[PDB]
Amino acid sequence: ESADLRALAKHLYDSYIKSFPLTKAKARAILTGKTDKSPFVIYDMNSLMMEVAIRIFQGCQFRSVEAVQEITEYAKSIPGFVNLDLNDQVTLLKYGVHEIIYTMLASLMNKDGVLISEGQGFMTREFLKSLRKPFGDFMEPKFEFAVKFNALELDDSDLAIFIAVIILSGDRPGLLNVKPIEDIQDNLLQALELQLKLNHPESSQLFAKLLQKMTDLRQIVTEHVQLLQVIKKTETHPLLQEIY
Amino acid sequence: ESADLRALAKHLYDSYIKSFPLTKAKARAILTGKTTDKSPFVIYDMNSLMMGEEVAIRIFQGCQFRSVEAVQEITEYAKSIPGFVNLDLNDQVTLLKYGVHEIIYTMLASLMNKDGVLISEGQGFMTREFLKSLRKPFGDFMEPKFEFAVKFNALELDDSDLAIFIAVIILSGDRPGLLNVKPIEDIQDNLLQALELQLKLNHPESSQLFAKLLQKMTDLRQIVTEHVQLLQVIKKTETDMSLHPLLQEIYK
Ligand SMILES: CCCCCCOc1ccc(C(=O)N[C@H](C(=O)O)C(C)C)cc1
Repeated sequence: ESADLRALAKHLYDSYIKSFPLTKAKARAILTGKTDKSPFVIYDMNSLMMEVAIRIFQGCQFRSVEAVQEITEYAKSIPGFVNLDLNDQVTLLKYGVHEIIYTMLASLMNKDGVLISEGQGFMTREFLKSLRKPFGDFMEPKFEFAVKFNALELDDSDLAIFIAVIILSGDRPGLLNVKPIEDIQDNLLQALELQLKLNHPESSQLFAKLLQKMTDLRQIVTEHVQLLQVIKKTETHPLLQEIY
Repeated sequence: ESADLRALAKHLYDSYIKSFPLTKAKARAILTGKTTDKSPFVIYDMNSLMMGEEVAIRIFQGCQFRSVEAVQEITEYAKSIPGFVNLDLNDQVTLLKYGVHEIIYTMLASLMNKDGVLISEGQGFMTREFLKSLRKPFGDFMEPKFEFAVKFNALELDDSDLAIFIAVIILSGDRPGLLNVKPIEDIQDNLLQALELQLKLNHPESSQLFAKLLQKMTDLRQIVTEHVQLLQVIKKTETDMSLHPLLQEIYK
């Protein structure tokens, strides 16, 4: 029934808006859209100031922890999610949040850099590439993914449903009851397909193209966690370890 | 029009049957009760292994050979995909380089069940437990392929579905280093329309099978990525082990 599918779409859109402060629509206005208060631009060490690589890294960590809580709130609004086994809800968020972070990060990126701090700042791609060894390879693969992903020209109403699809995967390790998860994801996939078909009537197979982006996305996450483990041999703040 | 898409699907199934000597139909026939006109000989230990005729490397070289053959069969198939041989020659190479192992592991699932895998064009059957028990790191080689295959075969796809899916894999366009992405995209969009119709027609009760199948491309990518890491280990522990130049060229 096309009626519960669009009820589902609107529901997810509304809660996406509620949960995530900076929407793609707003970010685009600030980015390549040329809006009311341009972002402060960080393009070098001097602009940054107004111990670099580490403090940038730690700032990204702070932001990612905030993002985990926004994503968590959003997840609990996906119909059926809270009714799942509690351990499974934890497992889904645990393995899903990285994929979602980089997906949503794309909304704040163009080929030349990324919005930071509620959209108040813009950090250039080239500046990020110029960071001391380990740290300069951090964001580059995320930029490469973002350019490809942004070529799809999704809006927030599309992204809301896609994010929900990622969360309800089914193949996360250690899941206790895979069936209701895949049943919910089947429904979200139906709602996503219909959404892209209505929202983007002239973009053939947009649904298929979007699902294929998950392949690059998961590689990116795998490579990132690999990198994350290498900085445990670079610099090796009490209660702070624990927070992160 | 739906009709053009059916004709494309028929052409691809046809080319598939002509390119790949052991179909899923035949493999499932061998694996199940079924056709007991050609029951396979089963390899589950060393002694049965020599009846069928180091132990771990010999099997690995046997498997390298099957890889180089599979690259040929896949290349012959790729040529049948409408538009493929018209592409920039460099992009033909790139598509094959990145597509070949994702296809090999897709098709390998057709030859597997939870218990083992068909070998030697279906004349033999090698146990999953036997493979797992191989020395060193050779025992870790096939196990994630089995894990994928038991999940992949739960989609209950047949050869007519697989023919189009395998073409979609080849014509990716998010492949690294492609010169002209647009014509590749146009071909894949046709192939995807063809695949979506095929699944809706062949599996009308199977909800969102199309999406579920596309999601499996994530599993394939991860299998390849892990398999490459395992090979880098093998070549450094066994300095006397030889990898085929074709395969070396595919890997980076
Ligand atoms: C497309 C036809 C599929 C034939 C299936 C062959 O079964 C295989 C299963 C595994 C492998 C495999 O991992 N080969 C490796 C590779 O090519 O990197 C190594 C052994 C050469 C090769 C073949």
